Amino acid sequence: QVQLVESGGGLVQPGGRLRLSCAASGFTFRTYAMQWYRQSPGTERELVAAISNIGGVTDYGDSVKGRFTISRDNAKTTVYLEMNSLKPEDTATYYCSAVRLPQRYWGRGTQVTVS
Amino acid sequence: VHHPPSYVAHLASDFGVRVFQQVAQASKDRNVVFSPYGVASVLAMLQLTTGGETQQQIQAAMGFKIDDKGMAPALRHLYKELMGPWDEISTTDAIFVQRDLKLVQGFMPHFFRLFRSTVKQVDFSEVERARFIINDWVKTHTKGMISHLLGTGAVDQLTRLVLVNALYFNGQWKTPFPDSSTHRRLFHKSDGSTVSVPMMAQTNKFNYTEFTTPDGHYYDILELPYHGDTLSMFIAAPYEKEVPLSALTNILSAQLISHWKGNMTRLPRLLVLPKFSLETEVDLRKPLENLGMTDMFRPFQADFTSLSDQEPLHVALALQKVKIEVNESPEEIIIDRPFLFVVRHNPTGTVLFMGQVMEP
Repeated sequence: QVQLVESGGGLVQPGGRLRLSCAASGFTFRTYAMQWYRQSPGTERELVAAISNIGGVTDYGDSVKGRFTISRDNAKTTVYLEMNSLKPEDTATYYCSAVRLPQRYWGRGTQVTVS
Repeated sequence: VHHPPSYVAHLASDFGVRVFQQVAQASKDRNVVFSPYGVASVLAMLQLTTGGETQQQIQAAMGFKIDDKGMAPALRHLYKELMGPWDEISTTDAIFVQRDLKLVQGFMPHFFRLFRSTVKQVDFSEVERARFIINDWVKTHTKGMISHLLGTGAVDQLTRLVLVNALYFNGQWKTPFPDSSTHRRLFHKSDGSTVSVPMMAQTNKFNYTEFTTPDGHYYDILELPYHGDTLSMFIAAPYEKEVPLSALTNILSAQLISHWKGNMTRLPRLLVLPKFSLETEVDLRKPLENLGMTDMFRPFQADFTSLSDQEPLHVALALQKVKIEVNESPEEIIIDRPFLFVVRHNPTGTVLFMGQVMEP
C-alpha cells in the first residue's frame, strides 16, 4: 500500500538542469516531511533536500544549496527536486524519503548522471 | 489609506524569535517565557542612541534601520494598536543613563518625538538608589506585576547605561475552560520524570493544523483565541511524549506562525491543557552577542555618540523579565508533555510572547 516512486533522472551535460519528482500513495502525505537523499558506490548516502509538511521550511545539504530547490504539493501527493548548474560530482542515485517520526518510508531511487 | 505595520511587526518579531532561540538553546531544558516584540522594541530604541559599527551590528541583526522614514511612526502606531483594546497585559521599556553624562543637544527631543518615552537619568555611584529607581520603574509600569529585577545586582558604581524590558500577560479566553473540568494529571517532563499538575479541559471547535519539521518531527498546532479576537495563543505540542521540543524551536520564525494561521481549520477537539504560571528573567548580553551585537557591551568599542560624546559608554546590563499566567478565565489533544506557546497579535502578526513549558 505505501508507495514512493521517483522519476525524472537521466543523463545531462554539466551546467544543465533536471526536475525529479516522486509520486506517493498509501499514507497521509500532507502530515509527512519529504526528503531527497543521494548515494553512489563508494560514497555514503547523504541528505540533499528536506521540506516540512506545510510552510515550506526547507533544508539542503551543503554541496547543493543555491543550485537545488525542493518543493511539494499535498493535493497532488507529489514532491519535486529541481536541480540546476549540475556538475559531474552530482552523479548518483537520488532517493525520496517520507518521514513522520518514528515512521520513515523510502522510494526505489532514480539515477542521475552528469557527464 | 494606511495598512497595519505587519512588515515591521514581522521584522521585529523575527529578530525577537531569533533572540529566543539563543536563550532556549543555552537553557538546560527549563521553562522559558519571553517577548520577541519586547526585545525588538528596546533594541530599536537603542538604535537611536548608537552610531558606527555598533549601529551596524544592530541593524544587521534586526533587519532594519530606525533612521528610515516612518519606521518609528509605524512602531509607535504598532505599540498603540497593540495596547489599544487593553490588567490583562502590561509592558514597559526603559533606558537608564548616568545623570552626569553630557547628552548630545537634540537627542531627547528626538527620542521623545519618535517613541513617546524618555531616557531616564540616574546616578549609579549611588548603587542602592539606582537599583531602587529601576525596580520601582518596572514594578509601577507593569501594574505591580513585575516587582523585582535580580539582574540589577550586577549594577555598581561603574554602571553608565542599562536597558530593561518587562511584560506581564494573563489573558481571558474567548471560550473559557469550565471550572468543573479542571483535574490533576501526570505531566511527563523531558528528563523522564512525571509531576502531578492541575489541568484544564474543554471540548470545542479549535483552529488546528498538523506540523512536521523538515527532519520529520511531528506537532499538533492549536489556536486559542483570547476574549478579544485581537490576540491568540498558539500551542505547538509534540504529537507523542517521545518527540523532542527543540526541533521545532530551532526552526521557528514569525513567517511560520502566520503560515499555520493560514492553514488552520476549525475542527472539534477535546483540549486538555495545564494551568501554568511562568516567570523568566533573561540577561540579554550573551544572546545578543551570539547574533553579532558585540560592540554595544564593550567599554571602548561601543559607539553611543548619538547619545553622548563622553566615553567610556557601553551597555553594562540588558535584561528582559516576563511573567505569563494561564488559567481557566472524537479527537483529543492531551498536553501532558513539554510544549511551546506563542501569543500573537493577529492584525499585525506581532509575536508578543513565546515560550517553552518544560514543567507547569
